Amino acid sequence: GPTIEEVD
Amino acid sequence: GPTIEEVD
Amino acid sequence: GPTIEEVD
Amino acid sequence: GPTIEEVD
Amino acid sequence: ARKKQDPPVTHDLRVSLEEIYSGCTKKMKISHKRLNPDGKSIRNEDKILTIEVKKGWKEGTKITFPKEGDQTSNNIPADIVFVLKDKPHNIFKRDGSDVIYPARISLREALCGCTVNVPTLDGRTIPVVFKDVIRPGMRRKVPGEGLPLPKTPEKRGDLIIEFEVIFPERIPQTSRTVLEQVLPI
Amino acid sequence: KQDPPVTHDLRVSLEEIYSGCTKKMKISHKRLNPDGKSIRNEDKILTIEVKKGWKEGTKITFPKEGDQTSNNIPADIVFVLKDKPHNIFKRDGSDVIYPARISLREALCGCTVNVPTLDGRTIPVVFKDVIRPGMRRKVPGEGLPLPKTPEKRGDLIIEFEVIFPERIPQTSRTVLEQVLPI
Repeated sequence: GPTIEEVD
Repeated sequence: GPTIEEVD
Repeated sequence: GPTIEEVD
Repeated sequence: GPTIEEVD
Repeated sequence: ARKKQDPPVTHDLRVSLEEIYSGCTKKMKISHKRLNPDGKSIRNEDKILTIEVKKGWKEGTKITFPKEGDQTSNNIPADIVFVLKDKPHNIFKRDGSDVIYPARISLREALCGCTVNVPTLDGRTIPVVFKDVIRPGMRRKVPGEGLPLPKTPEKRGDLIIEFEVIFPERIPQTSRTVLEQVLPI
Repeated sequence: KQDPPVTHDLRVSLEEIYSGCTKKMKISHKRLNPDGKSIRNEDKILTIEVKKGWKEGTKITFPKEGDQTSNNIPADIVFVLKDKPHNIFKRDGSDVIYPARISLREALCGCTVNVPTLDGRTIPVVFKDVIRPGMRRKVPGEGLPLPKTPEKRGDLIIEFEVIFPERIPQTSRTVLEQVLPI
């Protein structure tokens, strides 16, 4: 499963 | 399918 | 005769 | 530019 | 020369609290197709499936009667799985092996003292005296007055009294002036 | 054959729901190489514009943006909006609940509750009827913008919890027996 992550 | 019923 | 799966 | 499916 | 198994059929088995309290027997009549002698011809048959409901059984207990489903010339008949469901009870609420007794009391009874006659599932009655203030939602455990634990039915859960404290719709100014002077800070 | 949807919870705080905000989500998904020799790794930015007053469970789907580990169609990435615990309010659709604690004396002899608002002010609401346990009173239009009609708002709800004493003196007890309705 793909990696997901919040960013500025 | 099979039929099921409660009996006394 | 029946097999029982129990809830704990 | 996602599809939005809303809760009402 | 191999066969193959149909998925299980599920059926609810609704059972009252009193029946969970003591145990009971339930007879389910299943009408199913069976494969004749000749492995080609199919009859309707009835069969009684007897379920000994054990003391204290919890909702979701599964009672499986293997291969009691419809038979083909070809298949392995499905398992018939009975699933235990609680009947709503009009007074008690089930909480595992605990029994909840909602007790509705006025704010008068809540603040002034009262007595609660707790019915038990087997017919007895247990009076419980409250001298102190009772709060909304307050619980009071009545030990061992619950259901048998199903793995060890010598043993018992509890009956819990859970209070709902009924407030009046209104309080006339005359009352409030009197209340004001006597209610604690 | 398209891969089954890959779901990601998008935690937004209540202030963010109130104002609406922007969320950039960086995925690393697997993508066949320009030459089908390798299944490589790739970065991409997916930008979700969280509308003002959107509700928990809103789906924001970016189609086909999941892995290409296969020779089949990549899954949809589906972001699901979740509410982030607030330290004051409990959200409720387009309403915000304010839990307020009062003495039993205040529930029958009246009180003022100084109610926090979404924009960091307080609003006096005086009470002069009986306050029951669990009683709600709406303060209209002080909730969250309605996601459709964001010029308009829902309401702020005051939910009461009534604090009893443990001990009551004898004199108070006899009086309350004589005076209490029902």
